[PDB]
Amino acid sequence: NRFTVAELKQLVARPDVVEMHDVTAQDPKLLVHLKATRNSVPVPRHWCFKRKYLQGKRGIEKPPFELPDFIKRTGIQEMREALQEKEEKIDIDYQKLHDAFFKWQTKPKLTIHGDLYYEGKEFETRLKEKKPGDLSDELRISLGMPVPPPWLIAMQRYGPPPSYPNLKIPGLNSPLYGDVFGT
Amino acid sequence: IPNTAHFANVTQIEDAVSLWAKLKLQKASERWQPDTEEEYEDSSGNVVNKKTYEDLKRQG
Amino acid sequence: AAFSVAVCRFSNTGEDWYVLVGVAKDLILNPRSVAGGFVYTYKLVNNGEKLEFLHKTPVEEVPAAIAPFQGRVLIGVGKLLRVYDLGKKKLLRKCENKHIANYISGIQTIGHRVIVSDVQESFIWVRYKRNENQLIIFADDTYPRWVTTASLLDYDTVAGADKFGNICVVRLPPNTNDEVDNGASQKAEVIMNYHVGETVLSLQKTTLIPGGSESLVYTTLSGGIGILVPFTSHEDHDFFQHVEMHLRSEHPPLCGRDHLSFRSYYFPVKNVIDGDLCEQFNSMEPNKQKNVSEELDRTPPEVSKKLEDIRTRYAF
Amino acid sequence: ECLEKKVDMSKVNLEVIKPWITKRVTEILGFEDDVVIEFIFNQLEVKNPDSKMMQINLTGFLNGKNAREFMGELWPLLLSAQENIAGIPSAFLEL
Amino acid sequence: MTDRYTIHSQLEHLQSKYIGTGHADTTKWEWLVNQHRDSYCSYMGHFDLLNYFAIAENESKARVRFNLMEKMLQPCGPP
Amino acid sequence: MGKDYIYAVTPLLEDALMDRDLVHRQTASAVVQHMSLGVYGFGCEDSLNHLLNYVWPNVFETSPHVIQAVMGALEGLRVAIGPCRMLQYCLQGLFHPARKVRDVYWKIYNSIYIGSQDALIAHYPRIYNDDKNTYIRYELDYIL
Amino acid sequence: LNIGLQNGVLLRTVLDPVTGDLSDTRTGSRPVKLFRVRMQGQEAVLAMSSRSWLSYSYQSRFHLTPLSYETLEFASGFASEQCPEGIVAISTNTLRILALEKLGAVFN
Amino acid sequence: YFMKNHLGSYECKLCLTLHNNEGSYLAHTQGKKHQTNLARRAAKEAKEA
Amino acid sequence: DATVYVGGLDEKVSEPLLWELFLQAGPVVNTHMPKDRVTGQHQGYGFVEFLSEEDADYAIKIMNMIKLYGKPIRVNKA
Amino acid sequence: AKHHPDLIFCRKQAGVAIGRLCEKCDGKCVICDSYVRPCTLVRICDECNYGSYQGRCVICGGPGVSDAYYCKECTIQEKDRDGCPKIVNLGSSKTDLFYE
RNA sequence: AUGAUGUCAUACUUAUCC
Repeated sequence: NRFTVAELKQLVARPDVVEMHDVTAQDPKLLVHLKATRNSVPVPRHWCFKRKYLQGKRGIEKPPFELPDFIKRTGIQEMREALQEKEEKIDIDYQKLHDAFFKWQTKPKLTIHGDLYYEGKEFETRLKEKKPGDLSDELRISLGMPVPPPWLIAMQRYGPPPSYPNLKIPGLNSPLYGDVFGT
Repeated sequence: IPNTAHFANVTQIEDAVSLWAKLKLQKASERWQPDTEEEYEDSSGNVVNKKTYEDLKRQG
Repeated sequence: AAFSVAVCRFSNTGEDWYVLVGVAKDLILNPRSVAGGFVYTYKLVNNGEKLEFLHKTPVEEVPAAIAPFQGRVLIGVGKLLRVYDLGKKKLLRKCENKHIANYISGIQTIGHRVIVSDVQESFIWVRYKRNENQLIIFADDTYPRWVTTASLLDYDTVAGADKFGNICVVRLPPNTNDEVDNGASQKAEVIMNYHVGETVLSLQKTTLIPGGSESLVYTTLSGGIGILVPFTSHEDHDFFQHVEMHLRSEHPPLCGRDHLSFRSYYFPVKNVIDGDLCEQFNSMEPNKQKNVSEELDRTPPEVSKKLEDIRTRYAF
Repeated sequence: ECLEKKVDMSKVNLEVIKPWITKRVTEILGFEDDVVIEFIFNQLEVKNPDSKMMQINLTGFLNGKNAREFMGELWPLLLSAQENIAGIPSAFLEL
Repeated sequence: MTDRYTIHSQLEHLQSKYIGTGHADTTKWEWLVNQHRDSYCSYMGHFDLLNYFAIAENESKARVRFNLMEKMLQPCGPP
Repeated sequence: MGKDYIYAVTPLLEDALMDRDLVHRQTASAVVQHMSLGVYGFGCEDSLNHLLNYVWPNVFETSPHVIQAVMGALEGLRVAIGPCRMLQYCLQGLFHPARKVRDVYWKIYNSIYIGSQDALIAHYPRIYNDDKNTYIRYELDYIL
Repeated sequence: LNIGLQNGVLLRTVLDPVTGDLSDTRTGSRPVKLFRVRMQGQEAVLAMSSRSWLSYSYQSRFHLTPLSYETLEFASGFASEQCPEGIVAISTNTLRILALEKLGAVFN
Repeated sequence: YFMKNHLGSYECKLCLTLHNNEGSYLAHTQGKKHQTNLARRAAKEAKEA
Repeated sequence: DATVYVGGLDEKVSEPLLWELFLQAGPVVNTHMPKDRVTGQHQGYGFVEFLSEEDADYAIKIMNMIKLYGKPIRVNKA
Repeated sequence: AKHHPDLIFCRKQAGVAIGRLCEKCDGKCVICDSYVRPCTLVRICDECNYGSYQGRCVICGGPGVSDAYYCKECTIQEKDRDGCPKIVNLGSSKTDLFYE
């Protein structure tokens, strides 16, 4: 009465989204069509868990919260800390707070419509895929080269990398400005 | 049989051949299969393919 | 039964404008059952005074999209987007694309890219490679919409109508790479959405009066003509938003519905100001108009002049 | 069961069903009461009565065994009265 | 005629009274029939959608309305 | 007036909604609710979608206050974002025969269903027709 | 109080003991003349320029649409048995008795 | 493993649990054997004994 | 060869500049750079699992040119 | 609500009787149970307001003085277009307090 | 190295309440 997962994956045009719990549904064809939509979002990962999505962060004691630059550039945090130290007033300004709230307003980092909150969502700070020919600033500092990164001197001798065959890096077969020395 | 994202859960080898045949670059490969610009009458008579027009240009 | 028509010239031919019209054969008006399609070609002789049938190339699907693109004709028959060239016997298809979801309902071709509009899915941006004759879709949308008509506002911003009586405007992100090789990687964000309430089928951004500013003039299926005009000043946009917020509390609709609920029927409102609700300030009560002007720190003739200034700048 | 056929009390008499129901109640409950006769009068007062509701009202009234037989005997007599063109059961034609 | 099935009440809880809400034990065919009935009711309620549906077909508005009202009961068949 | 400050509060809600302890998720969720009713119709929906991401995992729990909190949350998010996005998060969960995911996603889907039942029509995806039943609604495919 | 200039522009002001608000628009390459007329039982203004615009208020909202005809030099209101609500407009060496029957505030 | 909270309480880093009073963190020393679970991290840091 | 051992590092380096660092050569599929819990700091030696072996043998050839914090970086097969 | 979770509302048919609030429960909302942003008045059911049941509070159930209203957050969330929210049941509240 | 249950404190919510 219930089809197997291989028969459901062979019949579906997009078999990279089928799960093991979708065979126990009442209509796998409609679920497979709805799961393969263009702008659809998946369900949360707490459907099979037993921690109720809030009991996993028991021993994690990180920073409770961080204030923005528009609030830190007003001097209210230091005055509040001085008042808390005196209790355990300021009257700095009235137009500077309005200027920090209107003119010096910083747009926060929002998220995508499909960017749902994961369980941990703090130890997986993934970011695109900084590949061959493109590096971050600081690691430039450790490397200490003034404005090729010097092991692309040895990418001369030993050859183009097996891992990224399509590679071009400056000065060799790739005829470079700022950070990015290969594409 | 080269593997793929849809053929990850395949176990039998008989289904894998059909999966590799259907996955076979979807169904396109046709950028210039008609462009030939046949002179002849140049109005309603110029039914030729890309390779046919290439052979007609190489011959004359 | 014809569904698409286009009149342009071919790159292989001279300056002779050809009129290509796609038709369908035995189209069911219920189960979408179709037997086949055809594409008739016209000569447009006597400087566009008489049409002569040159050729009639058949098709397997019903063509609902015909648009010129770099000297060739883009023919969309069902879910197959094909680039056909001018031939002596029939239209030779030089390219083909089967990445459409259900069916290609409309096609607007930019000078570099191509924007095809699906039936139930939102429009997607597709780049056509001239070297290999391969069309690649480089952008898509996150929300599906039954699009009926669309118009290119810029090289990356496109506004399309909805069959549910709404109007949407999608803008591509500046970090989107056109040179590429759930559905697509790069998504397009909707910068403007507004439920007009009437079925729109014709959109055109042009100047209605010489000397004024261009506006997004839109038509309706109920015999109505509307126009959308962008705000030139942030202070004027904030004043119009405050006037609309005052009018939504001072003059409710007579049908018992909410203005925000009417504007958010299909999609939520984003950067849209209904001028028809602001036009009721002259028809409402004088005491309520004076209270709204005191809340806006102005005069009721000043508010009437500010409402008439945008109409004089953008309309006839 | 026997309580699935639709019947109608408007095409049947009421005075001829009182003695059979009284005998069934005297056989089931042992003695003669006034609540069971009133329940039997209320069950036949409607022009379109409910056999399942009457069985539930009399399905547990006794113990759950004599009430089913009483409902099966009252449904067949009402069916024989409604099927006849006169509107009387078979026990009224002889006497 | 012992049925032993008296869906009456328990503790003044649940007792679904709305139509089209659904439950956790709802089948796929029942949900599809409820979605089709809701789509038919939305087509019959919206005037612009009914006009756009009747302009495409060669039928009139009242005939399409009677056809949509007649197709509301048992649209699929097996619940 | 929250048409502005939404942004300011957004990352902090990120930090709070990401759970140190349940009360964070709860209260922060209530914040998402009242924000979501307040900002309605002004065009800020994007960041509310981002926050909805982090809201979404909290769906599962038996604690009454956090589950009813999350309910209020997703209701306000329903009206603000519009149903289409909601439903696009609620589709796959329906199916699940597991005695949990179906209970919940059907509870949600009901909450989304009662209100705005009129506007849902467009967003039900295409579902292919089987043997005994025709699951394609062809009316939407009539083309002039 | 409406006032037409020698250029293709005109400036109006309210009627009060002091001059209040002002408005202006490009009516042009023609001297803007002002003529009073009776439109729909109300006092309306008839302009004489390259385009003949007729200004009339409609539910506390002004509405001025041009005429779909040739330009005239002078105009005056007319009222007779054959023409109950019309306008006698003087053209270039020609006299024309016209009337605005259909509401010409919308797109004709 | 003893860490102070921001409200006048203790929190165990190795046991990854909360402590209500000062006696609670002082009773998770003989108990809460997270020290025996550090042998896997010690073997991962150094392959030799 | 799929994995390499990497010695002689400074704790300001983390798993990220290794990620970025060795994918400059070829992608690190699995990264391992111990975090020591007790004093909360890194000893600076690494283990890298790649897609297959060819990646990692080229990695033996090219790989030991990296210099982390002015200082030398050990890469050998494992 | 947040104070009484076991209380059940009436949810009957809406009539023409305007709801009222007691002096001890003045200003409190019925659904949202808030004190700010009143937008819509409260309407009572016909059976809920008859004889001695008229002029009584909806939430408190005592002597109503001022008319009750619904919150704007409940009005925008379409929580005010439901049935009459008259407090019918009274459980785990003001029962053991009478003994002390 | 999660999770399991169970004796047993500790915080938190319900605008809880004389």
